[PDB]
Amino acid sequence: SNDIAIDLGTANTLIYQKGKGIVLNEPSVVALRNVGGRKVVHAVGIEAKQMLGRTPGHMEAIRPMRDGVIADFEVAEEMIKYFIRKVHNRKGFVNPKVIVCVPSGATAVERRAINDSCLNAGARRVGLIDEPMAAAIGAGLPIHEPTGSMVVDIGGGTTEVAVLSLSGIVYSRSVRVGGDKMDEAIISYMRRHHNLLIGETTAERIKKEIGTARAPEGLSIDVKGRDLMQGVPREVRISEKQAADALAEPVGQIVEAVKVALEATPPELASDIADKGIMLTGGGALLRGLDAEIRDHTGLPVTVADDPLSCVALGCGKVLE
Repeated sequence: SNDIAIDLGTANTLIYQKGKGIVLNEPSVVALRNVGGRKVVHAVGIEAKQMLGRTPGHMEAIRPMRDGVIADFEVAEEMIKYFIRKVHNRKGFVNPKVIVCVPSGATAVERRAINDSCLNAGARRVGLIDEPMAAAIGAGLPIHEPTGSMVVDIGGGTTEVAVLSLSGIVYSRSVRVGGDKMDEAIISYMRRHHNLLIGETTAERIKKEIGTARAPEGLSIDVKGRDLMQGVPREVRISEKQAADALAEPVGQIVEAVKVALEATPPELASDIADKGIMLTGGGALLRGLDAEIRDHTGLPVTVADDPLSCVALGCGKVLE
């Protein structure tokens, strides 16, 4: 089958193929090379991501998604077309049905854009599923039962908090905080506290190697950047402790969103959640200590889903199947 489900992410795009499972997982990045005043797609995916902050004059690496939704519809369509062609079975001659996730707080305008974009990229039919519903399905929560389940999907562009019951949404919210904001927080910390300018690739490395939702000093790494006062290369050693300082603001927004969700939840469902806890999915769920930070501020158990990067795609795939 060429029918597919797409986790169209701010940072990463995953495709689940009907009958096969997850068949693609690539950064949501497009490189355009400017030849003859006109722009030509140079690369898509991991190769393009490797170019960020390192492009020469006639090249640019672009992320066409922002805050969980399509920003640059022309480039996003090229991206989607590329990914779909990549996984396409050449024995199939029928345009695919496509399920695509969308942030629960996405505007009417933003939802229309995802639909139009997938159609423009070849889909014969597009169905939208709410991200936190997909995430909860993918994480294996009992969303069809008469019981309250809470999921928190921390993506690249948004954090989706939802309470699900009986195959529906009891409460949902998209918060504009996620992997990108955390990277931006790290960039800002380095500039303000260490007079050092770093690029996104370095911030990503910091986040991944020593990033944490709470102080441990802990381990340290050495990072390079531009000394802001002298304009020359400079190296600084940064600890998990310092990474926690840097991430404090976005981590706090996530924790607050969870508490706001709990407050909004009816008593019987809220009690179900108190019993089984909160489920974390998405790239952000891998942030060391985030589960414990949420646990300590809410007093509720917190679990990280199996394969948290893949939960939304698995859930979309389940609905496709």
